[PDB]
Amino acid sequence: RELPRDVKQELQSFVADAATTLESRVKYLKELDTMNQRMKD
Amino acid sequence: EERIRELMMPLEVGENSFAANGQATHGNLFYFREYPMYPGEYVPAEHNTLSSLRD
Amino acid sequence: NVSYWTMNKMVRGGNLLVHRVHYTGWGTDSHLKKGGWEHRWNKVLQRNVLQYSRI
Amino acid sequence: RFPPTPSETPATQDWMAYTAKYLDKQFTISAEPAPVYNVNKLWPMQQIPGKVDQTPFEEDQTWLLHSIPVQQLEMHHHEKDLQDLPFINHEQFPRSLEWNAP
Amino acid sequence: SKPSDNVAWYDKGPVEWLPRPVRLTYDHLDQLQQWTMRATLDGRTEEFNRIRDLHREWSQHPLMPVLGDVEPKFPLNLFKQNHRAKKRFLVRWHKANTPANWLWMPRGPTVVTPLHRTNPTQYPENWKQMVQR
Amino acid sequence: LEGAMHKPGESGLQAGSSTTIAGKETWSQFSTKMRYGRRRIRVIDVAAKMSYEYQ
Amino acid sequence: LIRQCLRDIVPVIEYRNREEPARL
Amino acid sequence: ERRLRILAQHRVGMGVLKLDADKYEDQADNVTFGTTKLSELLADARKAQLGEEYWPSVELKVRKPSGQSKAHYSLIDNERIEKRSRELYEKYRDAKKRSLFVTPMETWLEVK
Amino acid sequence: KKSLAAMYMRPPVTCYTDACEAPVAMWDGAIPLKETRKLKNGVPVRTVSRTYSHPPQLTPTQLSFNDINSMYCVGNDELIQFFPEGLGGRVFQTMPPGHPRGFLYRKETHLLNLFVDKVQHWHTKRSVLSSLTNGRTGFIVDGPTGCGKSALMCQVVHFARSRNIVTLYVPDAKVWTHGEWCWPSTILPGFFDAPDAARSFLKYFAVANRATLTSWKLRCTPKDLPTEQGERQPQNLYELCEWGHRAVAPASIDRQSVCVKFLMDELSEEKKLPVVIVVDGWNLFSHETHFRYPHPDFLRGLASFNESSTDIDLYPQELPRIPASRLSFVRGLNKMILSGDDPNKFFITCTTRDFKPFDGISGFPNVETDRFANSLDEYAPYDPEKDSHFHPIQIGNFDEYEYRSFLRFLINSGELAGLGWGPLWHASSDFERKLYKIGFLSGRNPQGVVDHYHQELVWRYDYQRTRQKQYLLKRRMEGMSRGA
Amino acid sequence: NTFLTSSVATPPISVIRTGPKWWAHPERMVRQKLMYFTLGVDQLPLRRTAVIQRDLQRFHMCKPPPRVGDSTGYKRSRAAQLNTWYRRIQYQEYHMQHLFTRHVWGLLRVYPGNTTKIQGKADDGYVGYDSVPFHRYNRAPLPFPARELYERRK
Amino acid sequence: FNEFDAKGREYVQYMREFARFDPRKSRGNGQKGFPFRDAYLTKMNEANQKTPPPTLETIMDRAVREHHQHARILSPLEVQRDVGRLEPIPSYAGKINADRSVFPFQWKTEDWYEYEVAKVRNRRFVFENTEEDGIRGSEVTYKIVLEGFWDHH
Amino acid sequence: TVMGKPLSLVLDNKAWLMEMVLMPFDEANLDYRDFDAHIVSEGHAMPSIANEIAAFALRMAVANALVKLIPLTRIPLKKSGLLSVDRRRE
Amino acid sequence: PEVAMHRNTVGLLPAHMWETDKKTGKVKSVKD
Amino acid sequence: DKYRRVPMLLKPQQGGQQYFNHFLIRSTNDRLTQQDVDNA
Amino acid sequence: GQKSLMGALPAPYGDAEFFRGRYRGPPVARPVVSLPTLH
Amino acid sequence: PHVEKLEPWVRMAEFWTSEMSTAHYEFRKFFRVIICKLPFQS
Amino acid sequence: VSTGEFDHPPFQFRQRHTFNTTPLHDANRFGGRTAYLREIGPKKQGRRFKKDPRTVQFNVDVWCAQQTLRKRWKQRDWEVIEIPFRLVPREQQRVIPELYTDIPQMTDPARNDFSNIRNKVYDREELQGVLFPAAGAMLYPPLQRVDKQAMTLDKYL
Amino acid sequence: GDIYYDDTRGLHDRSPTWMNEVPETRYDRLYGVNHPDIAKIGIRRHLNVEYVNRKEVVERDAALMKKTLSSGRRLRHRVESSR
Amino acid sequence: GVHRVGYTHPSTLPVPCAQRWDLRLARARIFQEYIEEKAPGAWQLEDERSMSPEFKTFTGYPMRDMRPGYGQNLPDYIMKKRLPNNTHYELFARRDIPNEDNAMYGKYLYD
RNA sequence: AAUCAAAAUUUAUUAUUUAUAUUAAAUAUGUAUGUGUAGAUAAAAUA
Ligand SMILES: Nc1nc2c(ncn2[C@@H]2O[C@H](COP(=O)(O)OP(=O)(O)OP(=O)(O)O)[C@@H](O)[C@H]2O)c(=O)[nH]1
Ligand SMILES: [Mg+2]
Repeated sequence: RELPRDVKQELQSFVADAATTLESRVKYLKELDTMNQRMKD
Repeated sequence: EERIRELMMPLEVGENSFAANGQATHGNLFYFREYPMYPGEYVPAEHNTLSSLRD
Repeated sequence: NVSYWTMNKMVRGGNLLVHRVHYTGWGTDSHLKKGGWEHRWNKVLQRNVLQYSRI
Repeated sequence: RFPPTPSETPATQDWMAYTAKYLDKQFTISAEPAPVYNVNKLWPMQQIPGKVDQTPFEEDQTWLLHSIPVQQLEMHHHEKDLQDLPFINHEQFPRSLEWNAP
Repeated sequence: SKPSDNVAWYDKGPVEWLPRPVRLTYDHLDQLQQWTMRATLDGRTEEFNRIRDLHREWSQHPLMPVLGDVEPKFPLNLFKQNHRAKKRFLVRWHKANTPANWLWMPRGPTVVTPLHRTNPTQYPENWKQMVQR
Repeated sequence: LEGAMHKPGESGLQAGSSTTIAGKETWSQFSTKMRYGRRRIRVIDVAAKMSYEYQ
Repeated sequence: LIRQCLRDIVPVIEYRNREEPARL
Repeated sequence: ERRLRILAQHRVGMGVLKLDADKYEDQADNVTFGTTKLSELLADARKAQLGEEYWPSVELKVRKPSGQSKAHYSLIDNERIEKRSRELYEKYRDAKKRSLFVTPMETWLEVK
Repeated sequence: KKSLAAMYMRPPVTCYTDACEAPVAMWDGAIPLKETRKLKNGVPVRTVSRTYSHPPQLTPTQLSFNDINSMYCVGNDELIQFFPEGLGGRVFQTMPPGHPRGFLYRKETHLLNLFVDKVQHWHTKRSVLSSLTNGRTGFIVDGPTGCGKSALMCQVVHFARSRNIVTLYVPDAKVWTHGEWCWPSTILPGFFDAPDAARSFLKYFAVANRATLTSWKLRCTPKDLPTEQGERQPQNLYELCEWGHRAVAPASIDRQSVCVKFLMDELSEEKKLPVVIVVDGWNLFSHETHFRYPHPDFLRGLASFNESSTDIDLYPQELPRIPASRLSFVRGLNKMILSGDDPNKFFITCTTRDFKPFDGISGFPNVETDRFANSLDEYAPYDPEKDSHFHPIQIGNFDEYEYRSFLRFLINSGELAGLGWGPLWHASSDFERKLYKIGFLSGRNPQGVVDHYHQELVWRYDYQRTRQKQYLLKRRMEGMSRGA
Repeated sequence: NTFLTSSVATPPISVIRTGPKWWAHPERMVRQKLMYFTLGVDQLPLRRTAVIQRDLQRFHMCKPPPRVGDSTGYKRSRAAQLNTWYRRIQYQEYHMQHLFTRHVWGLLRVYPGNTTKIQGKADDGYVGYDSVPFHRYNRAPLPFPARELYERRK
Repeated sequence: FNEFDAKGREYVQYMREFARFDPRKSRGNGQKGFPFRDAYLTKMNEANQKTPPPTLETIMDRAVREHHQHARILSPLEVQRDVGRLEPIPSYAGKINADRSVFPFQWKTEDWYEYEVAKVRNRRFVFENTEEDGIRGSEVTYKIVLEGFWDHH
Repeated sequence: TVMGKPLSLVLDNKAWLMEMVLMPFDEANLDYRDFDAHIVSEGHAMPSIANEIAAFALRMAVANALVKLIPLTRIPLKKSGLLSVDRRRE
Repeated sequence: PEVAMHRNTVGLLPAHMWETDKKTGKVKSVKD
Repeated sequence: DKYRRVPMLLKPQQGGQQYFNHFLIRSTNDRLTQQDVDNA
Repeated sequence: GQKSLMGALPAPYGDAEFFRGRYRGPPVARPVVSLPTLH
Repeated sequence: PHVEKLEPWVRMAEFWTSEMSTAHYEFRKFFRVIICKLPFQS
Repeated sequence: VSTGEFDHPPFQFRQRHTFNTTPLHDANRFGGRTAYLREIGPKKQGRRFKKDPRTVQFNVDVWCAQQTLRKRWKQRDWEVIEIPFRLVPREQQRVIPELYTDIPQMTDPARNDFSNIRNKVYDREELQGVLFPAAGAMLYPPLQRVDKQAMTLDKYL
Repeated sequence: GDIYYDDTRGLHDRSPTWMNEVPETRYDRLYGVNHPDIAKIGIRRHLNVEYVNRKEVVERDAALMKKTLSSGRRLRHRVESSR
Repeated sequence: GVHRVGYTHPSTLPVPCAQRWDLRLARARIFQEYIEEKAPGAWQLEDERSMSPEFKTFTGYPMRDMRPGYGQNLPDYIMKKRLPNNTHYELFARRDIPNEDNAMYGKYLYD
């Protein structure tokens, strides 16, 4: 039997790396901003 | 005692008989040959092919 | 008898005749590969002093 | 040096001197038969004669419990001090390490 | 007093669980040989029977697990970069799994085994009672 | 199971050996009560560090 | 949960502060 | 030859007496000093031709007394030890009626 | 597959050796079972028997010339009766309480058995025994380490005590010389004693030879011995050893000295009863015991340490080492040896080479992994011709016959007693491969044979059973293809 | 025993993951067999551990082949079934070693390390001459000298 | 091909040197007079080695096959291992005598400790200009040690 | 014999190290008692070579000597991988 | 304290050159 | 780890080459024994 | 690999067993033990 | 005359290429000796 | 060949008493001789030498040399007596070179005695005419040597 | 062997060069030996005779040639896509 | 153990022979060998890293003396030490100049 | 393209740190989890 969903999400928030998550999310926001800027012209 | 032990060899996985060879993970890692490796080994030729070539 | 900076400038300038070797090995000296810095230290001691029967 | 050799107790050279002096006062043989020539206890060390000295020990507890100081500061050699350390191994002339002097 | 995870409670067996690393020397084996020699030549057989009882209790063949059973009941894949969390989880998970909680070792008296002798009279120390009758 | 509940006699960093459930808290409850209980600041020594105007 | 709130909002703050490009 | 080998311990090797003179900066003074030291060593080694009191002694590794010789160490003054031991037993059995333990210092071993 | 284990019946238990059988589910494939058909009340009579049987438990009288290089066994009750002292240094490593008590009957064992057989009536065969020993008082057995020295000493103690001969057995000489502590002799001036070894000896020799020591009348023994209230004065030699070893501390410390002195005095006067004296490790009784003499400042007396001209509290020093001839036990032994008025005591002894190794350099011994932690710290060479008054017998390693018989007994009687592979017989190789490999690894040295029999568990590079199971599985698959 | 210091407990999966280094070291596995052979005890879980790790070290340098894909999880679950079967026999020998050694140490009058339990003598963890002056988990002050688990006369 | 490889040519030369070794001919050679450590220290241990005869099982196993079976046991270098080829049966098959002083080399460690220090201390204890035959013997010896930065220079 | 000392004392009576030296005689179907061998150590001299990597080098040396003595011995000994050199350093 | 630390006696102190405390036993003053 | 420097003949370590000729001769002997069984 | 026609030629004189130096193919492997059945 | 081989003098240096990395360069020079043996002094 | 420890364990993180791991300064290591070099706590001249690798390696080299010396001196069952050239036996009437001077000299290759002269040890009982001329009472008894040709138990008689 | 007794020279006599250690046989070749965009003749041929700083000079030349070839193909794509 | 070192004159022996101690004294007269009085007989420790042939750093001469604290304050170390006259330090003092042209001539003379 | 001594650079004092080792009481109740810094590198499937 697998784990329930909420303890799995809280454990993924508890034990994962913070710096890699921060860098990937910030570069994802940057890529979305470049897409929006390319759409605006 | 080797003649008797040849017939009671646990060829299957059982209580005390464990594979542990990586046969589950890798599978068939040890080779085996049915031919004599020339010229290290010698098996005499069968008489049917000998008599056929003779005739 | 220079620093690391001056040695790098004289390597990059081409003034010296030095041979580059792998940075995790012991070069080429058999005593240095054998025992390290202390063994080449003792070998220089053995060449300089201990080969002579003193009088 | 590191062992300060103790005072010479009178009858402790062998078992017959100890037996005659302390244990059995009526022991006829005073000591073991000593030869007419010289016995060299320290071998092959040549020690100054007439001087009380100690032999190298045979048990582990006498080597361990003897008050011998350990190395604390930088060690020194009488010829390997011109060369600074094994990492600043100084060579005056680049002679070969297998150079035999004629 | 800085409480830690190395409590090692002495409750669920004759060995405390999460046990301390123990070490045998050959001096212990020579002392054991002399002790068994003195117990043999003195006639003492009670301690040998206690050792045989512990051997009959704790050394049966463990059962083959059913298909789908694994030893990582919990997924050990989520601890990727938190190494100390993985070590603390491992020591806590093996602290929970006491030797009373194996359940694949047939330890209890309800199981039978044809390998080991169960009665102390079956051992050859008393052979003159069962010689020929 | 063992260690699933928290006995109030046993400390939280250690693990109790008891298997019972009655009179024990779940670990989310222990986490909430440890977040609840820890409101205080340790008393600052005024005399240990002089003022910046004084220095 | 606090680490989850940080992983939610802290990329947005670090994007706005550090690596937001210039506009017009 | 024996006296020359003993007087020049490590300077003789493989049947060849070798002297490395390094004392002075010039090689002429070094060969002068080496010739002087060779002549001094030869003149000291030639004393074995004077008599047998200058012949160097052979160093024999003489063994300790064997177990056959050490077996006689128990029978040293045997009858005297037996005659002493009979009176020591009498002293012990008279001393056993006073205390529980009779020390050999209270029987034969004098301390003061 | 073919088990033949439910049909197997147990043969009737005659001795302790037959009772040492495991349940049939253990050794079913280790020792395989054969079927025979005899002719009784029908032409087929299916009798399932074992291929291997235990070696026969034999009295030393029943051992003969044809039993040379064979294996026999002794009962556990005979082991308790004949050996209350113990066994040799490594003899009991092959006898757990489940295992049979097996012994190999070598050629030298047969020679010493006939020698002890002639000792039992020595006054008729005195010239024969003089020609055997070449006029010496006895035999000293020497060889390399791990040979059959202490095993032969236990064998000749068995031979002597099975024929009702008064036997002195020192099972280990390192409890005397290399003992716990040394005490000066109470009534012997200038002599020393090992008190604990003497108490154990006076206990175990008395309970071993109580049958003949009770008939031993005290000839030269004082009758005014110190005796507590309720105790009887000794009139027998067994009563003398019971007065000696049975006491309360610390009165036993001087009681053992008086008892050893008067026991060695009473032994030296008997010229009609043969007394065999067996010592394991006579080479420790021929040189210095590891005790040293005390410093004379201990017995001199001190007022203070600052101004008394002493250094016992400042620096250690090695005093001259105490020889074995200054011990009262070895004093009585050498008194019986050197005095030629005793044509009655036969010293069938041996040496030990149990010492630690040293090969030019030596670091510190690792405390966890050290096979020589209980070994002797001696390092001294020994020559039995020059250092002993006995006739030397040289025992070497095993030849292939004795090694084959010993390894067959070890493997098959360990699997029969439920101490070997058992159900895991299919993982280890057969007996010919094991004999070849252990003969390589040990060089037929008997202690090396035992050590490599125990180290057979961790053999990594044996591929016999793997190829055999491959061939049998392939033969089964082609047989099923032939059946289809 | 001469190791009387305070120790650090390890999970049994980390011991067996060492393999040939410490857990199935052949010198260590031999002298565990001499303990069982002295007591007249069959070495069956130790022989079960050795036969497994003898074949486990034999193929441990081979690379596993890539699985292209299976419809059902049966050959993957069988490879995981035997894998957790081999851990439980080695868990039994890991308990059989710690059971008999603490039982022999009670017979040979051997004092164990700190916080180590011997079933006959010290039901609690025996502590002697710790750096901490009190008992670490019983919360009791330690007396001087250390606690004697056995009688005196050797 | 040649006869032997690089390490095989080295140890066949060491056997030719020890076959003609004479210690009085090692007068002033230096460390070139040291007579092949392996075979020399083996001879010094003959008081401990004492080459045994073949064992009673070996001489029985052979003599059964020699006499009762009429088929002599031949050495492993006499076995025609190649099926399909007859080998020219080399002459060293059974003629090499088994003596422990010759081979294999087992020595005392104290002699090996004394050999290895004596061989390095007597390195330059050599008399070059000897009154002798050719290339060894001379009257004067000149050695010109050339040094440069490259090995082909 | 390895460096003047017999094999039981060089490798400290360890069966799993001396079985690797026995193995080139085993794979060749040859008796070890019909051969004498002496192994000279040319690498780094240490007071003990009782480890598995030294025993691997010993096995390779004995197998190459058996190949040089009898040439047909190369047919099983190469198949067992005893003549094969791995390149693993520290 | 390496060799002969037990040989230090109570006559070795200059006890008259300081003033000690009677309750604790510590030196409370030093004389110039 | 990455055992790419290790040869392919060392990774399975296929030992036991002496037994194959014996197995083949035993197989031929069993075939002739089966031929003897089928005829009688 | 793919199915081809190699080896399908009639060998002259039928002496394909006496040539002992013939090509023996790639080395096949065999199980040392029969694994338990899946169902 | 004949030429005899002599071991080359090789001395390596361990220095920083920056605490970043360590460079290993070696000074080396090679030797050949020439042995002239004359049966007279000239 | 010896299997004792010679080198010191290197410097790393502070070890704990676990499986396959001993602390860096334990009483089991080197007979407890690391007690001089240990710090019990979990002045710079007394703290820096305990952490230097060359210092602790020199100290364990000194301790291993002491162990080698005491084991070489416990091997000695003899002593060196300076005997003149005339009264010495025939094997020592030659020119014996010094230690590490020449090839290790055989005793007598002509009389089939191939053994080192420096390891030769002579019995005390055979030199009583040389060592003790002044006693004249034969202080040591003659060594009884067994008759090798006598029919004894060793030769099945 | 000896030249006076040599006549048919034995080559490759199974002398194992893998027992002794000569592993550091690394060489640095110039970038773009068979590249169609890099010319065969050039002043970079003078880089073939340089020993002391050989590795760093070869790496710097390879990096510079990779950068100018990447910039050339980038300008090629931009100009051929802009028209 | 603790003993006194003995000496027998050749006039006292029944057969006279030259002893080893007066031979040592003659060698010390010839080669000017310092005889240390306080050298203990128990401290004969060989440099077993170099002297033993079964070690990696084997050189047949003892490269270091087994003595803890053999420092500069001891005068016997000062007597047997090599002086730094015409060592590599003299080459360093006369060669390591910031401009080599001020070592081959004077600059005024060349100009 | 128009200069000059930070730690070019050396030495010392109530004082500023981080480290160096020192360094202890306390069961009346309730209780106390990091990022990193390190050495050689020889286990592996909740996405
Ligand atoms: N049962 C039996 N075991 C034997 C026999 N011979 C040798 N052994 C075995 O060989 C081992 C050696 O026994 P010991 O006599 O003590 O060895 P040793 O020669 O005295 O060796 P050291 O004590 O070092 O001198 C013993 O553990 C026995 O198991 C024999 O004849 N019968
Ligand atoms: Mg013995």
